[PDB]
Amino acid sequence: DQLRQEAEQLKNQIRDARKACADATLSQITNNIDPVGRIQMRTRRTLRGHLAKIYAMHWGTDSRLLVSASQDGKLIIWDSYTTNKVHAIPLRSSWVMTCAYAPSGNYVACGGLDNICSIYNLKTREGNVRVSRELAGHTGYLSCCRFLDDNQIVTSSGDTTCALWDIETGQQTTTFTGHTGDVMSLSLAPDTRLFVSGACDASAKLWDVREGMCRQTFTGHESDINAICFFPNGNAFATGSDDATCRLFDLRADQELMTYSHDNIICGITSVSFSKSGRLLLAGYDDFNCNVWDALKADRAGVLAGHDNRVSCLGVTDDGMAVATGSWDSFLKIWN
Amino acid sequence: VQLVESGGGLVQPGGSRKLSCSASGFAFSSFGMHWVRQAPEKGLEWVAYISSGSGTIYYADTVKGRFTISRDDPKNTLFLQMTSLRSEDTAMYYCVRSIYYYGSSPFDFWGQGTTLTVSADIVMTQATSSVPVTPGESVSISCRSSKSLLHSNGNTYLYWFLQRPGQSPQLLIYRMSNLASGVPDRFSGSGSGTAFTLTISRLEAEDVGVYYCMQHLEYPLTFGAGTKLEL
Amino acid sequence: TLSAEDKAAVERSKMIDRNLREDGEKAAREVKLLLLGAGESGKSTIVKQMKITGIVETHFTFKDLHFKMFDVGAQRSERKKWIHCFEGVTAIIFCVALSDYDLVLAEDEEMNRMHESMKLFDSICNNKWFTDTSIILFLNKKDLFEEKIKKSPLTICYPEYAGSNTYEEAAAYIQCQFEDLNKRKDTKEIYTHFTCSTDTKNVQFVFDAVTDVIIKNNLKDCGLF
Amino acid sequence: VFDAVTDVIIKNNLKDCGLF
Amino acid sequence: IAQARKLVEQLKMEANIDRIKVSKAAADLMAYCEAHAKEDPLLTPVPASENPFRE
Amino acid sequence: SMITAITIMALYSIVCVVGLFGNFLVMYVIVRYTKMKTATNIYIFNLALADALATSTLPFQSVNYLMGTWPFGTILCKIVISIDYYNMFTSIFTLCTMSVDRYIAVCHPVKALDFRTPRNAKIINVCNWILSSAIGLPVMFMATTKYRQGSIDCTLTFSHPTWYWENLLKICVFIFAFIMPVLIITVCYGLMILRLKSVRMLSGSKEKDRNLRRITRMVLVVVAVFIVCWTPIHIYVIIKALVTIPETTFQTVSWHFCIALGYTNSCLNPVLYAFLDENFKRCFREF
Amino acid sequence: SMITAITIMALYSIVCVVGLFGNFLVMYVIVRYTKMKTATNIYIFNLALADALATSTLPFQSVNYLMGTWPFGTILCKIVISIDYYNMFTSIFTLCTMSVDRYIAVCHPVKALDFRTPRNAKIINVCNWILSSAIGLPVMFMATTKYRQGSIDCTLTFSHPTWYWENLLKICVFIFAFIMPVLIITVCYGLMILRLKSVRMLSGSKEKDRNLRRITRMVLVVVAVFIVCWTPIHIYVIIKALVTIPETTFQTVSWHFCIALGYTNSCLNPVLYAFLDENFKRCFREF
Ligand SMILES: CC(C)CCC[C@@H](C)[C@H]1CC[C@H]2[C@@H]3CC=C4C[C@@H](O)CC[C@]4(C)[C@H]3CC[C@]12C
Ligand SMILES: CC(C)CCC[C@@H](C)[C@H]1CC[C@H]2[C@@H]3CC=C4C[C@@H](O)CC[C@]4(C)[C@H]3CC[C@]12C
Ligand SMILES: CC(C)CCC[C@@H](C)[C@H]1CC[C@H]2[C@@H]3CC=C4C[C@@H](O)CC[C@]4(C)[C@H]3CC[C@]12C
Ligand SMILES: CC(C)CCC[C@@H](C)[C@H]1CC[C@H]2[C@@H]3CC=C4C[C@@H](O)CC[C@]4(C)[C@H]3CC[C@]12C
Ligand SMILES: CC(C)CCC[C@@H](C)[C@H]1CC[C@H]2[C@@H]3CC=C4C[C@@H](O)CC[C@]4(C)[C@H]3CC[C@]12C
Ligand SMILES: CC(C)CCC[C@@H](C)[C@H]1CC[C@H]2[C@@H]3CC=C4C[C@@H](O)CC[C@]4(C)[C@H]3CC[C@]12C
Ligand SMILES: CC(C)CCC[C@@H](C)[C@H]1CC[C@H]2[C@@H]3CC=C4C[C@@H](O)CC[C@]4(C)[C@H]3CC[C@]12C
Ligand SMILES: CC(C)CCC[C@@H](C)[C@H]1CC[C@H]2[C@@H]3CC=C4C[C@@H](O)CC[C@]4(C)[C@H]3CC[C@]12C
Ligand SMILES: CC(C)CCC[C@@H](C)[C@H]1CC[C@H]2[C@@H]3CC=C4C[C@@H](O)CC[C@]4(C)[C@H]3CC[C@]12C
Ligand SMILES: CC(C)CCC[C@@H](C)[C@H]1CC[C@H]2[C@@H]3CC=C4C[C@@H](O)CC[C@]4(C)[C@H]3CC[C@]12C
Ligand SMILES: C[C@@H](Cc1ccsc1)NC(=O)NC[C@H](Cc1ccc(O)cc1)N(C)C
Ligand SMILES: C[C@@H](Cc1ccsc1)NC(=O)NC[C@H](Cc1ccc(O)cc1)N(C)C
Repeated sequence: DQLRQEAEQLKNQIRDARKACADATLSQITNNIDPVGRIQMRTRRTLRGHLAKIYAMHWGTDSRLLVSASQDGKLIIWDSYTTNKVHAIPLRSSWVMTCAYAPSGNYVACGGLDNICSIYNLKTREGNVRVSRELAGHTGYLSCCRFLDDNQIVTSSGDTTCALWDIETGQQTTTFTGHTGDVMSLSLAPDTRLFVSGACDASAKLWDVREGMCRQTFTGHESDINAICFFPNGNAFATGSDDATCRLFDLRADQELMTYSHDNIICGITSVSFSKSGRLLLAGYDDFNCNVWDALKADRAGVLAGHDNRVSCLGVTDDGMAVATGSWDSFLKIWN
Repeated sequence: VQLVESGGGLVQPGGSRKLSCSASGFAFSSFGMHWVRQAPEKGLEWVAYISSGSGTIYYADTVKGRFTISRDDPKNTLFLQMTSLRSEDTAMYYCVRSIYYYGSSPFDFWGQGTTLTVSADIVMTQATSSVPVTPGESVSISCRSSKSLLHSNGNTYLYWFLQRPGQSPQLLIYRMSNLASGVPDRFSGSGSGTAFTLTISRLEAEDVGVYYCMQHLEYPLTFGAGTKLEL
Repeated sequence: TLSAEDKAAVERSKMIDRNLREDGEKAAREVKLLLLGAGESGKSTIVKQMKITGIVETHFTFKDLHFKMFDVGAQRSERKKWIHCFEGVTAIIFCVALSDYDLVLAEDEEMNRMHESMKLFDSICNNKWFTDTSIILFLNKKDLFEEKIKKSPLTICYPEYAGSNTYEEAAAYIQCQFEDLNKRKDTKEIYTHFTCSTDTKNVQFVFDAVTDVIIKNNLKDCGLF
Repeated sequence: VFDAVTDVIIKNNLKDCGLF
Repeated sequence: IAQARKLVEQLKMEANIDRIKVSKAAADLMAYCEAHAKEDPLLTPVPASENPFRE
Repeated sequence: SMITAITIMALYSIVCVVGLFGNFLVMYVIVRYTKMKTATNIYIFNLALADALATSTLPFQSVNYLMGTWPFGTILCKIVISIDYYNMFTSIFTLCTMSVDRYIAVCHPVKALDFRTPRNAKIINVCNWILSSAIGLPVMFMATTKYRQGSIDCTLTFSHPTWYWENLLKICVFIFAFIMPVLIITVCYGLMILRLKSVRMLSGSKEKDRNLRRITRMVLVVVAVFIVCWTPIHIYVIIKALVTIPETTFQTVSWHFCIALGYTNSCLNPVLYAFLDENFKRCFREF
Repeated sequence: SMITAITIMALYSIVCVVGLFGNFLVMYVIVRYTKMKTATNIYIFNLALADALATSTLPFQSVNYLMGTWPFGTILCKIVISIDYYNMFTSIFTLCTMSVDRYIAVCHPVKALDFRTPRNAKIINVCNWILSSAIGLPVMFMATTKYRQGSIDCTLTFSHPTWYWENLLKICVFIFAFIMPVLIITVCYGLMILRLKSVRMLSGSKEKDRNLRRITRMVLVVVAVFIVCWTPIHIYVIIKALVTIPETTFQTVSWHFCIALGYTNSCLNPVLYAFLDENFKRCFREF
């Protein structure tokens, strides 16, 4: 009674602090900078052989290897330059909604409707990609996972909970709880000390890895959040939702910096990512097209086409050379 | 992971002998398989290669036709069929597993070797046959090539093998810059086409042996003469 | 042009291409079925009839046709966000128990299991991801329904049904009420079968319903439909 | 007489077959 | 009451955080993007020889 | 004399222009948009290809009747007659194969999963071209030019005895391109309609029942068009072989009119098999 | 168990011994005495040769049932199955050709002069072996040995889909070796009897009329023996393909008894076609 009414007063105090801290709209400030203009990207490689619905991809840190998750029960690790397949990992559960590639390149994660995060060792002496660790103890479907290290990984799940996993021990060290809705995506910051996770209550919550508590909560979006990606410096993050908008939140400013709403597109956003500079925001949509959004001019720098079905996933590589977008038509297409 | 060869002994010249190497502890069907021979008082020499799935087969020009290589994936055994063995084939034959992908480490595990006694093209060059050394000093080992091994994709295919006396040769550095699994950080490879260098930071007694250089730009594969360290 | 490793790297990729296409052709032949319903419906029962955390996958082979049954009842998460995964499925096996009208829900607020099951069927049948997918409806526990309907009428739980208290009439009435929830009847069939611990007839029913879906797919494949 | 000439050819063909 | 009390205590920490001006926040985004503008291969197209992806 | 000549030449011309238009338009839509990713569309592509080659023979036949002689020479006479006979059997066997395809699709649905794959469709189609090669290659050899009354005649010359082998080929064309395909088409589509009536998806509501009617009518027209087109040309060759008939103005038109109906099926095979499919109708609606 | 085994093995043995005796005796009399100087005798030689090769398959089939496995090995399995199928079609096409021979001999006597020559008889016979090669050569490839329950089985393995190509071969054997030959034999001999009744040599006196009866009876037995022998084996394969039947002692005998009737025609082809001819009867009377 008194507690919950105090929470309403504290929430209004935060709304007061947000309105007070804001004086100048971001679109007014960035008017001086010239627009990037039409940015045309041509297909460079088309990756074939999935034969099923792709859900996730993740780049390697060498900017050449990438893993991809398909619904035939096969994780495929790709040589992006020569179109060759590096590994084909047979999965026990065909329903896999995410995949991660370790920064060292040793391990590969996947997760989905089986509620099990499976870690796959690539540099084993036997030469076949075998299961190193099966992480269990989520009540909901895994939607996203990213390697902090060869021993640490943060996974998002459909039980409104994120968790920090010890791969060698096999149990969750830090449990991140507090989401009112099911978490759908996570992104690691470059320092990997903090991460932010968007859930189905239209909220994006900043989490601290070492402490284990929620530092900040962002409630700009309307319906529910599907994607989230950090800005390259580590202070901002654009967030993709299912209301045809992409919103940019700053950790320090604690406000929505910019919104990306265009009229004729009413469909949702599956995946977002940033370029190497951060000037381009590339968002996968459901209208079979990837739109390139300028970070500061709030325009459409470019449009990627050629996908039969909706683009499930989109990651921009480490150096920033290429962009590979995965769609539900079993084709990965690399855009440079 | 273990490779043991069988089928040795004394063979009459012009006779026929069929070697078999049994593989244990690794997925045999996914590795390509090499035969490498070593004369008793000379360096290594490549014989034959069969790929995974038997898709391609390569031989050296001096062993072409007489030797037959096959593999059986359900039984995990590599078969070498030999016809009309001559007096130059008195060598110990090794089995080698080699996986090939971006970032792979082929030639990583070598077999034990089967002694065979008979009773009657890029050329890798070794500057020095044998340099005497002491533990605790840097050892510069240099191999040179008859052709620039720098391919257009940026991968220079040089392999540094160490063969300790009475032991199988082991991979140290693959593709001239990358350390194989289990190799100390002290080993380090550098160079470019036609000029290569091998260095050891802090020499140990177990590092003593014969150091081979092998190109892998085009077939047939050619080993160096080797460099021997003594204490 | 390609170096000696690069040719072998392409050769490794071609062997993987051979392995994936064989698994892809095998997966296309295999029939995928989605298992839905309440927890007390008898999902556990009907799986055991056909054999004899996360996804429970059931593999059974009837008349040279491989079946995959995916039980999703263990998940507590919101279904709307992961229901898009099962778009390319052959049929929906939706099981409910007929004796649940009498039963009272765990939640404190008054509610009806039949009314929960109809809303459970309504979101599945009218789903945008399930428009071309037929639903194989199972009505379970009819022997327990037969005993309960003599003692306790169907009229009491909701006044709308004015039919006489007959076992055959009530079971037929509950059958069409699920079928009345279908809003696209032309492109979606509802296959209803009354099950009380039945034998191979349950498997035969599923096989008969799946056979018409394969006809529906092949006729679309021919272009006539 | 054409009928008679044809008739002989039939007899020759039947003797050729061996039936006659 | 007990679970709502945990929500209030969590919400207290979110209120007590320092915040920087939006225009100062705007400056950080503009400075980082302009510094790395020429480094970004997507803004400025790489020559085809240096580009690892080729026809 | 002249009105008869303009009637027959236009009859070939209408069949040739509409035949080349329809056949190449179906090979365009499939290669550009479909890209032969579907098993059924592979058969339609092989059907349009076989019909277009047969339609290509029509200007050569046109010139032959109009001039009254074959001016194209011996080496092309070998080619043009070969393309005529080989692609006739190729087109009709593709009609048989799609009849076998649609039969297995409905009546045997579990084994149709093995059958209706893009890998299997390519194998059976190549076998159809190989089975037609069994008669295609001898037609290439036997075709020569014979001087009759100072007019070159482009026709199949047979080894001695001429009367035996010429009629033997006519029986094989009668059996393998008419009698056996009618057995394939009528029975397989006939049993298909019986199974569709048993299927409870097409039964039921009037809207679902109406879709059963349009499929049944489309099947019956497909059976009828094969019967309506190829029955006059096959029987009239048999009557011409059996009974000597006097050359007449009506008799001259009747020979070429029965030839025109034979190619009219090839003209109408894009209309029936390609344009009436709902998959192609989605493509034209979208594009 | 044992009485059943001795019954089936003797059934093959009686057919094999009488078949090899009759067939080689006809190839002996023709080569020694006739020396193939007559067109009709060339067909009888090719008939006896095709039947003898088919009869040669019978000891291999005998061993296969008795032991329950194929001990002869893969390379001979390819040969023995090939000789079985190829010489079946070769024998039956020779029956068709002699039906065509006797039809042209009576009904078309002027063109029979072109037809019934030793030069033409050699050409048509070689074509019969070539037409059988169209199915003979694929049987050579497809035949392999398959291990079933540790027992080698000598049978035709088919490419995927197995169910489609296996039944497709069964239809072709049904059509080309039974359905089409019955059409050839019944019609050509049937029209032959109608022409013979019109011929006034066989009509007239009772002695001449009696010769019409013996020719008509000999023709009808020839038509009947082909019908009596090959009808059980063809239909029972179709019933075995359509309807799964339980293995029974009576069912086991019925399979091999229908096989025995198939070769029984080859046993009785020397009796009907060679010994009943008046030309051969003069040879045995003289010698
Ligand atoms: C002179 C020509 C007409 C003689 C016959 C040529 C044969 C060998 C050609 C003509 C038509 C061709 C087919 C046409 C269409 C397809 C579908 C395509 O997705 C795979 C190749 C495939 C299956 C072709 C295979 C080769 C083919 C059958
Ligand atoms: C199942 C279907 C495809 C079988 C079709 C068989 C037909 C079309 C083929 C197969 C063998 C072919 C015969 C092979 C040999 C000759 C001898 C030649 O001097 C005249 C043509 C002739 C007589 C061919 C006519 C056509 C033919 C009979
Ligand atoms: C095809 C094989 C298997 C059967 C052949 C049957 C033979 C005997 C039949 C069928 C076709 C017939 C020919 C059809 C047409 C004519 C033209 C006529 O003015 C003279 C008789 C003649 C020339 C027939 C002679 C007999 C014939 C050749
Ligand atoms: C093969 C070509 C040349 C002639 C075709 C003849 C047709 C009319 C005959 C021969 C083989 C017969 C088929 C044999 C087997 C079956 C399977 C059965 O469950 C349904 C009937 C069906 C499908 C028959 C229908 C009629 C059929 C297709
Ligand atoms: C049933 C329909 C579809 C097809 C009918 C085809 C047959 C029966 C018809 C069509 C063309 C007709 C022929 C047309 C021309 C002539 C020439 C004339 O001097 C004698 C009659 C004769 C030979 C006709 C006989 C019957 C015929 C062959
Ligand atoms: C393995 C064998 C059976 C395959 C078929 C071989 C063929 C080529 C052989 C077997 C039977 C042989 C024929 C047997 C009888 C005669 C009659 C003789 O006066 C001329 C040669 C001639 C016409 C032979 C020609 C060649 C022939 C047809
Ligand atoms: C006029 C008479 C002689 C024609 C006889 C044609 C028959 C016996 C021959 C000619 C072409 C042959 C087919 C050619 C190719 C194949 C594909 C193979 O994988 C199975 C056998 C099969 C299907 C053959 C079956 C027998 C066959 C159909
Ligand atoms: C020969 C070509 C031209 C026509 C082929 C017709 C096809 C569609 C028909 C004829 C023979 C039929 C097969 C005959 C026998 C069986 C065994 C039965 O237990 C299952 C169906 C099955 C396997 C049939 C499937 C359909 C079938 C293959
Ligand atoms: C060719 C094989 C495969 C099938 C044979 C089919 C038979 C029943 C058909 C097809 C060709 C027909 C023949 C066509 C021509 C003639 C010449 C005529 O003056 C007498 C009837 C006769 C002889 C026909 C009799 C019946 C016939 C022989
Ligand atoms: C008309 C004469 C010449 C030939 C008759 C052949 C047919 C009709 C006969 C001969 C052999 C008979 C078969 C003999 C054995 C069996 C096995 C039994 O469990 C079912 C009946 C069945 C399958 C019979 C069906 C009818 C059958 C196939
Ligand atoms: C003028 C004749 C010859 C020719 C060929 C190429 S240029 C000139 N052309 C024809 O007769 N064409 C009709 C036949 C159909 C046919 C053939 C034989 C039959 O016994 C029965 C029907 N064609 C479609 C193959
Ligand atoms: C045991 C079987 C296999 C074999 C062959 C050589 S050793 C063993 N032998 C057979 O079946 N022989 C009968 C057939 C007749 C036949 C064949 C296929 C049909 O569809 C219908 C009839 N033979 C005369 C060719």
